[PDB]
Amino acid sequence: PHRYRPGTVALREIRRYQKSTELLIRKLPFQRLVREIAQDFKTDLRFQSSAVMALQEACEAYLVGLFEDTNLCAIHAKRVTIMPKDIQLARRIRGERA
Amino acid sequence: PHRYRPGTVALREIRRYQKSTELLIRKLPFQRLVREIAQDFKTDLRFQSSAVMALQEACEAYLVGLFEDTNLCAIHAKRVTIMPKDIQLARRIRGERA
Amino acid sequence: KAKTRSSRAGLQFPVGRVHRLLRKGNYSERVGAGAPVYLAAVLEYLTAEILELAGNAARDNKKTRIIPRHLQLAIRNDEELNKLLGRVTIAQGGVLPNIQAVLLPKK
Amino acid sequence: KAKTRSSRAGLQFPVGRVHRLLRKGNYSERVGAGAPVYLAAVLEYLTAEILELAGNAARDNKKTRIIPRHLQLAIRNDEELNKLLGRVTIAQGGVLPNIQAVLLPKK
Amino acid sequence: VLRDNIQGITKPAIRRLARRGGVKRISGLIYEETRGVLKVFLENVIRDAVTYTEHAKRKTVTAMDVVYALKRQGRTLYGFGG
Amino acid sequence: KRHRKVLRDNIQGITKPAIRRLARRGGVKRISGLIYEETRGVLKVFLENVIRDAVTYTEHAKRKTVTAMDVVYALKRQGRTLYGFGG
Amino acid sequence: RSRKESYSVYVYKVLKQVHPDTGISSKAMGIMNSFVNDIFERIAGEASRLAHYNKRSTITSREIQTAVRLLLPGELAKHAVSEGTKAVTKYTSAK
Amino acid sequence: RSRKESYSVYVYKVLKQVHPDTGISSKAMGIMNSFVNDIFERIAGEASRLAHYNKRSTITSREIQTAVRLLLPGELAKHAVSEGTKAVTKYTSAK
Amino acid sequence: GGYNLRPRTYQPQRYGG
DNA sequence: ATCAATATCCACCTGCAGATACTACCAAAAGTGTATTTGGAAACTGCTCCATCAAAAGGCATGTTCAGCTGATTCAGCTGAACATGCCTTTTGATGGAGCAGTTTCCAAATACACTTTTGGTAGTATCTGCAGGTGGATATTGAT
DNA sequence: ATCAATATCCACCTGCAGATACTACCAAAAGTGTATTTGGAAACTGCTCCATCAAAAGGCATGTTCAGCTGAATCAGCTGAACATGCCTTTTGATGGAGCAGTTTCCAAATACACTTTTGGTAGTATCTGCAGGTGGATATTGAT
Ligand SMILES: [Mg+2]
Repeated sequence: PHRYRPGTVALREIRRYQKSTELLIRKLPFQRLVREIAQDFKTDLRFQSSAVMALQEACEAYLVGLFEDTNLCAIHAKRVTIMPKDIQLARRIRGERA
Repeated sequence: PHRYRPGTVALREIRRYQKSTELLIRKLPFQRLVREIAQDFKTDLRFQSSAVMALQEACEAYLVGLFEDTNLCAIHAKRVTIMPKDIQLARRIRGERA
Repeated sequence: KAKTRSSRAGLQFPVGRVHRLLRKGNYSERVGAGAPVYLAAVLEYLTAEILELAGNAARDNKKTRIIPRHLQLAIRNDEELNKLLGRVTIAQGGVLPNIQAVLLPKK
Repeated sequence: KAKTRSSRAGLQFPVGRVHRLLRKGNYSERVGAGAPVYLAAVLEYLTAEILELAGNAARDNKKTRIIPRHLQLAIRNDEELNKLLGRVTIAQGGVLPNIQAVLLPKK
Repeated sequence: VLRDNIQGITKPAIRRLARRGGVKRISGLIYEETRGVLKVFLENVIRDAVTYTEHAKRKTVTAMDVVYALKRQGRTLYGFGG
Repeated sequence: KRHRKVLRDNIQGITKPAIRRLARRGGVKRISGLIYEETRGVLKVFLENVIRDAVTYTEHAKRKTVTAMDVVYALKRQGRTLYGFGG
Repeated sequence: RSRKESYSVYVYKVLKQVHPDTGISSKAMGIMNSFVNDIFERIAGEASRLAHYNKRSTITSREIQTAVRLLLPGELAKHAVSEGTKAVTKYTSAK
Repeated sequence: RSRKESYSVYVYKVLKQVHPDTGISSKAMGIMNSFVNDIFERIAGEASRLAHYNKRSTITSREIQTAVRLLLPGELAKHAVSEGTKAVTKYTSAK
Repeated sequence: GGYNLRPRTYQPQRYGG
């Protein structure tokens, strides 16, 4: 009975997912979330397939960059765990609010 | 002889300067600095006095902005003293540097 | 019977001027009769929103003449004007009084 | 009797097209003879620079076909391309391997 | 077994995005926070896209609607046109 | 003629106290001794960038005088748009 | 003495409509001038592009209006769009 | 069934001069299209602004140059300007 | 190929490496 | 150390998705020949920017002193990482029609011109006035005790 | 919770700097009101490609066990704040010198424009093959002992 130690699989995922380029959210959940948010601006809306993917590409890129700046704010406070306050500080200095 | 404790004049100064709008850099040093840098790009250059003041206004607004962001960085680290690592983290998250 | 387009439209803001600046600024080949009228109105609406709020900063600080500081307090204290002008520096405007809580003394 | 303004200028990039895109773009009333030659050169140059380094990155993955991921590795590994494209997402480009030192295990 | 479309953006998915960002350890409050930020991103972009759609008197959001939107929100995307 | 006096080390004329006041407006209460050098570097880079572009506009105009408008276009390019000097 | 033209005269008219007893320093007028020129470019720019994006060659009150919806935030958009619709409709129905 | 222009033909020709035994995916060719169009817009835009600032009706080789100087970082700018004067040299020397 | 490419290309210095 | 569980790495294989190549058709670039527009070259302003200097507040440099902040150390408790299963959600692949876009048609709208009229800028002049900068004196804040 | 040092507040009281407001005034611009051009909304229709909807497939929700991370408490060293003291350098406000922006007038190049001739680049299509899987077996890494 053999069990990997906290944060060893983490590094692996890091190396894995920094090597790949596949989108990392499942398409349908996201397609649903787009049409929802979009319903609120104009009803009965249709979406080119390339429209939705352009959005997922942009959205995932954004979040991955935010996690990078978030991670630097965590590491700056002498932690290794990202917390809301790291996400919040990254958005504040980036000028996304406050 | 009666001392103010460390911090009390710092907060007095925060209140005073946050209330006012006068430039905080001496005019002439700043004008020299401008002349040096411009000279180093192109000799025989001259400046409308308003150009220098536009630069001074832009420089001070920038540096004051950077100190807000920098201070957020110190506090995120549970300090109240800004250090160079704070300015650098701020400029990285502003995307002024890699 | 010379009427300005300004006057035709019910605007202080100069519709002629705005028509011309859209001409000379090579934004498009041709410029609809509506465009300059709608732009001059928007420009005028926004300059009115700022002057209203700056006028109030002016009176609050016991003053009669709006100075840049009054424009800064107006813009920075309005969530919407502050976003429209978040990458704009107001010469001689200063900043909003704001000290981070943890920096104040005592327990 | 005809000879493309490109073949004259020494360029794979369409001086002709660039010239038309400059007209149908409302950049200016008129367009100097050289401006499209220049502009076309610059776009060719910058294409070569990326396609060069993308080539080099494709070659390191034991690959003959350049993919998005190759363009991304070339651009973010180059201080000047990476600045020029500072606010640009390459779809299907992923990121540069980078693990902050302090996240590395102790032994 | 019905749930919100946002919760569709699952803890494991959000964990993978973080990992691509080089994150080793993640607080449980991150997942709700991330969903918040994502919703605002999509809100801001889809709103501009749709505005382009309405302008062109169309009932279908095109890839160009999104690319033009991303541009003006300062997130220029490459490889979907423009 | 007279030729200009040599300009060197003029950065050092952004004194410790001028930087303390800027930080104070920034809401800063305490300041590491290393901050003043770091700040002078950040300011030199900022000025260089803006003056480089302002001077580019001067040269392309075929003038020998840097105008307030050259600086204002330089600041607009740089995403540091400035109100109160024209444009 | 080559006539350098501004938006001052109009900014003042509007000052006098909202705060009849209030003045404006020339610096503060300097700033309002920069502000008008700035929002002018931003709207004309978005309009230019919007037209281009739709293989049109005319900037109409229809392009300005979408420009305004893109550039201004919620409430300033709402009101801005009113005043402009009003001004247009009027100008049209005043001929 | 209408003509959808791109730069692909020209990207591919430069690819071959630079890496004659190297291909390029649809999705990568997309990204080089985006790229050219983007720098086209940035350079043409700054050139437009320059001409406007100096009250000029014309974007010449000079405006493109100055724009390139403002927009490209350090080395990229120098090499871009050389490649750019060269092509304008070759073309002024063609009967 | 027949292009005046850059002789040397430097990497950007990342904050935190 | 040893010992094994699991991850990782390289060589070879091979079906087809996704390239490269090929062709005819035509939109759009080039060629020629007048049709306009411009952007220096020369030649003068006045504006304003450099310079240099004298006198004096005003802020800068430096040294001393110790309050209290940073950061190293230790430690307990909680909070995220890991992991073993099946079920529920997504992914895949196969049809009906919304609606994009293709295109021509003609009119309401926008341009082009050259008149006439009025606005908004400025220079000049005076004419007024809000407020900056100063000065007491009454009042608040901070830190010792 | 008393007290004293010293910072701050506010109401007076000036002299302009800078605002406001005349001119008269004109020059450029905006407007007027036909003469000419054309861009875009209109309506029709075809044919993508987008929404839907039902079998194929792995990814995710789940709850448990605990490694090790976060943050709390403590403490000592020493960095940065305060401030006193001495005085250099900036601010201020003149004067004279001229460099250089900024105008305004000839144009000979330079680019637009209208029309024709040509062909480069696109869209079907029609082949070709790079490489993403997949397998097999060697070796490295990690964590238990
Ligand atoms: Mg020098």
